[PDB]
Amino acid sequence: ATLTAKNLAKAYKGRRVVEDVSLTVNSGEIVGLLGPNGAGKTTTFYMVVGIVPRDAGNIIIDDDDISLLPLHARARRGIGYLPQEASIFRRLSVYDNLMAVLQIRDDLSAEQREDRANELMEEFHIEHLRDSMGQSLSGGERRRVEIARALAANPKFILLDEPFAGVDPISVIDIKRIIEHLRDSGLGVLITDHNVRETLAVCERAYIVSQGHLIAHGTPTEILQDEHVKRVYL
Ligand SMILES: Nc1ncnc2c1ncn2[C@@H]1O[C@H](COP(=O)(O)OP(=O)(O)O)[C@@H](O)[C@H]1O
Ligand SMILES: [Mg+2]
Repeated sequence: ATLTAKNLAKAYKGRRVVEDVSLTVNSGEIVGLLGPNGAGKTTTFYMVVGIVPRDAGNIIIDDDDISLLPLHARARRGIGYLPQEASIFRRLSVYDNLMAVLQIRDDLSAEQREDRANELMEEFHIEHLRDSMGQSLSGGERRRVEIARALAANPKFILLDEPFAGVDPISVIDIKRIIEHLRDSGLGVLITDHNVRETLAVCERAYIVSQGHLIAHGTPTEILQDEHVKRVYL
């Protein structure tokens, strides 16, 4: 499957934070959207997800323009989303966190939802934390729970907004592995970070954004030799 955003633009108080941004992610690849803080990465994700209204642009899947679909209908079309800020229910156990999102799986019985919850905990290596409250988890464990939550809906595409934010150096490795596992599973993965070199390593290719503009696209090696890129990090 192919997910495409075309000519996205968004302004707050007239200030252009995203201008003419176009990108694509396909099933079974990891695509980066990388750039400094305030560059417009989250705003772009919001427009793809349907969280904020666009001033301009189109969101499309295959031969289907879905720009007019609300967030809930876009999710049902297979777009999943991991927010930058914490999204875990802090007072709820890891298990209750998953069961809560699995309630949207109208295709499953109540007992198949529990099966799925157990499968997800095993897949994300959090099954030993079944009854731990979200509040008591490390950043790395929290993130594994939040990513599991995002997959409960069964998306074809997952937008990961700074999945490494707030996670210790060590837990970063398992998350990277899980992301690679998602891609191998056939999901299209789109991922943001301000740490270019750290996240670049996990992408097949990446768009670089600065002050609302797309300034380059390429593989990791291409990006790291790109004059327009260097020009931003002089
Ligand atoms: N509701 C809002 N009103 C005004 N400015 C905003 C609003 N939301 C975000 N911004 C600004 O837009 C810019 C881009 O934000 P964002 O997309 O979060 O960048 P990134 O995610 O790459 O750090 C930031 O400078 C931010 O302060
Ligand atoms: Mg952001």
